[PDB]
Amino acid sequence: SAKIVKPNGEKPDEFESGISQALLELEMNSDLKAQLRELNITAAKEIEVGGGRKAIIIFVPVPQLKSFQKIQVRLVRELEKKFSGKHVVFIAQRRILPKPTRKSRTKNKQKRPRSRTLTAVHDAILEDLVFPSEIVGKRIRVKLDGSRLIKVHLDKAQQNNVEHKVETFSGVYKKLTGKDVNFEFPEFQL
Amino acid sequence: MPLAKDLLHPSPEEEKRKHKKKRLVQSPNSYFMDVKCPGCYKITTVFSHAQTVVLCVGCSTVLCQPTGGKARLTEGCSFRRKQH
Amino acid sequence: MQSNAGEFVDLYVPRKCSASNRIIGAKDHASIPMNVAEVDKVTGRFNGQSKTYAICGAIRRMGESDDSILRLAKSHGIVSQN
Amino acid sequence: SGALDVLQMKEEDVLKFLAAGTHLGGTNLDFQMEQYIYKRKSDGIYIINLKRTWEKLLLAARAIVAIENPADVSVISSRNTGQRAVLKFAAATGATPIAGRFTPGTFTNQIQAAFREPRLLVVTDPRADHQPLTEASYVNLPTIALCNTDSPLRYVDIAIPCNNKGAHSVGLMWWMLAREVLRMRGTISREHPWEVMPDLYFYRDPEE
Amino acid sequence: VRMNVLADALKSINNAEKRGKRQVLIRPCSKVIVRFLTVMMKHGYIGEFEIIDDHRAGKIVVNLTGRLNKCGVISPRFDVQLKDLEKWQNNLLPSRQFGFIVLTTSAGIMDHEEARRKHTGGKILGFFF
Amino acid sequence: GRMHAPGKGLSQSALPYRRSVPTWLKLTSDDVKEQIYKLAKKGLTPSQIGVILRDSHGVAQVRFVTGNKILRILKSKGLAPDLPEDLYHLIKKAVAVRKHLERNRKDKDAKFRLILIESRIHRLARYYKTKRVLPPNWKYESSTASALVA
RNA sequence: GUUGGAUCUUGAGGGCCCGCCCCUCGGCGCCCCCUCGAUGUGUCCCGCGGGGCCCGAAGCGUUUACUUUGAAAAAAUUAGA
Repeated sequence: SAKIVKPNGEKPDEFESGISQALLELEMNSDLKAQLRELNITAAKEIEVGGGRKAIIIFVPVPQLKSFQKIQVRLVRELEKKFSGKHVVFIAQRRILPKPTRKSRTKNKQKRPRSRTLTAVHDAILEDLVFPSEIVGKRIRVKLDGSRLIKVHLDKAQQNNVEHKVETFSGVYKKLTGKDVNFEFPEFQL
Repeated sequence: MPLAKDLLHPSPEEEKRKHKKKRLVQSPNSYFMDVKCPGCYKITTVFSHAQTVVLCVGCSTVLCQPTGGKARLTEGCSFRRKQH
Repeated sequence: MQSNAGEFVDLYVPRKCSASNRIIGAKDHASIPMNVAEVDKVTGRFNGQSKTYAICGAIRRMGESDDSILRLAKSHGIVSQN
Repeated sequence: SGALDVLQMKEEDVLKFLAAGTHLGGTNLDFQMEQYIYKRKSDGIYIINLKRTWEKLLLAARAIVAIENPADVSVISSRNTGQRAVLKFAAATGATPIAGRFTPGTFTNQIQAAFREPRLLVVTDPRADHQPLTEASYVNLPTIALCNTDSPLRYVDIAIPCNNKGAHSVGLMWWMLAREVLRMRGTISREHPWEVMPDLYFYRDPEE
Repeated sequence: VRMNVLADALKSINNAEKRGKRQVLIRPCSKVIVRFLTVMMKHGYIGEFEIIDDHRAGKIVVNLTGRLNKCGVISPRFDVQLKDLEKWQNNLLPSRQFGFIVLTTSAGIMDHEEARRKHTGGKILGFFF
Repeated sequence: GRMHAPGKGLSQSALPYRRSVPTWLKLTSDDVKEQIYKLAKKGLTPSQIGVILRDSHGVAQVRFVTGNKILRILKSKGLAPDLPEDLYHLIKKAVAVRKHLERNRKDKDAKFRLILIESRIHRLARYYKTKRVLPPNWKYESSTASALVA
């Protein structure tokens, strides 16, 4: 029952009203029944991207995500059809552990590994962008201006589902961190 | 070389000829293969540099001949990593 | 090498190179320009001004100058089959 | 470039590269000539890239072209296979031919039997013409050298890969480099190839 | 092992500029290595650099320019209370007209110029000119 | 840097950059650990378990399958080798020289290597005494060498 | 002895500058109290007054080295008006 999709204390409506009404239909959808009946997303976010489309960011604390990640190619494309071209993405959201510093208060820390740091969660977003292509390697191109354009070396197979979403996935992570991302299929297994 | 080159993306032969821990991107090329030998009635996943026997129950005692390098095969088979 | 804004201290400006980003100095031997004629653009009968490229002896004594002007005459043009 | 079409190798050239055997090279590992190698034969004999031959055949000619004199272009052939060729190069281009020994000191040596004032040197083999290449390096002289896959490359400016040793690969390039300059500056103008065959060229082969 | 991850990298790039080489494979890639690379990138001694992400320790390929003459390390490091900084500009920099000394200071890794502008030192890293 | 060993070569493998290995058949935690717990019942070292996890199964390692490694799984199980398995083979190396030294009072090679092997033990085992892996009150001994191997 | 691998997050003002991002004080609040504007042993604009508690803030949260701030740092000396 998509009833935590729209409520997270969140002011969305229409798209979270849509995604919940989508997910209820996705619950009522065959092959998509009984994996979304219990797994209802915690929050949704609709931003625009460099591909001119809107990007449904779907928030998952990842007990949810592993079935959302599991399909993600019909499930997005159905909602891309259901919401008229919108490149939906299923973005992980943890309770990201705070800065290791002093004041700018550091209320309680119990253990912060690199399994729970913020740069861990940024890279978890990058994986949840690309479900067909797996990040083989990464090359951050630190420009002479000081700018940095990461070259995400993806799987060179299953690459084409990413290619119409690259313009989205560059547009999404731009709005997330104030920083672009670039995706490559460079020479792996070739 | 004329000692002035920069290869941000070099040819994939000069890293691929190196040792697996001597690469520009140190990721091995040792891999899994799926054995089509008729000694078993099944297709069994075997690592390349397996170092050991890998057998089955559809076979009794041969699926592969072991090898500390890339593993010895019997009657010819297929092979797929897949995606390393 | 200059001083304060409009005032020039040095006796001259020594030449440079584009292959090692390194200067060509005072009396340096095998430290030469390379004047390659602008030949024109199927109409033919080469057009005057040679493309210049300064080469030092250091890239010459290290044997670099063959690919260096190949990084200067192919890369900048103009050359047929490139 | 000039007339770009015949400056992108014609089959008349392509056959002559095969006829003079220029595409072949030695068996030795390079680090400056391996770019100019197309492929290698079984257990190693290097097929050079005739693209790298022609594109250096153009530009090294273009270094000679727009020098208003071939007199300050001293072309060098200690190999007897190119001594007819530099005779027929100086017949065609008008450059200064150097046959045989350099006689160490024509570029140094105030008190000497000779003194030359070139601007660019053209060399059959920089190992066979290292004594030019020494006094090229002494008095700031750039030097074109025909280099095979075993040639030296120190102090060597723009290098045309050829087999350029023994065979008519020598006299073809002097046929071709005198072609390229008369292609640029001459009566074989507007980037037209020659009507003169490399039989006015290739070396004497003592006759009957 | 690599006791100094900078001095093993500075011997690389100095020998690279000795060869005129425009690429290096440096490792084990501390962030302290990276912050020195970013500053000298701003000063135009070098060009840009591109890190290749490895899970061993990561490696960087650096495109450099031939504008540098000497980059050295203070091995082992020392503390600078902004009063020794001029003597390193005396004994170790060729003039007081050019030459930059980089320091880790508690307002971040910076040059000697922002170190004098903020007046808060730290530990000395090295130099480049 | 190898003062523990005279080698200069390689004994260690390369590992790929991806944590999703092999991403064509990722046999689950239950696939690997029930194999592991049977192999922990069979009592192999993780060096031996991870080989037979690699080549026989469709997966390579459990650090790609799970977050834990085998000894980490064995620690989280609690059924784990009570000394480090690499250190166990280190102690195994010394007993084999010592018994051979107990055989040959003339093998001067066995007299020199048993120093360095135990010196490689005494620099390794000391570290595990510190971080509550070995008990620090315990100390390596030629008496305790054959005791741990047997 | 002496040295040692990687690795955890912070936009506006004006042509840099600011705080931010992924309780003991002050103090937005709360009630108590002399109550302040509805009300003049006392409310409901709120502790601003003391607070009390809990916030942005802060004992915060693992700390130092380090650096920086000052104090302190005989006179003479010495630098030097």
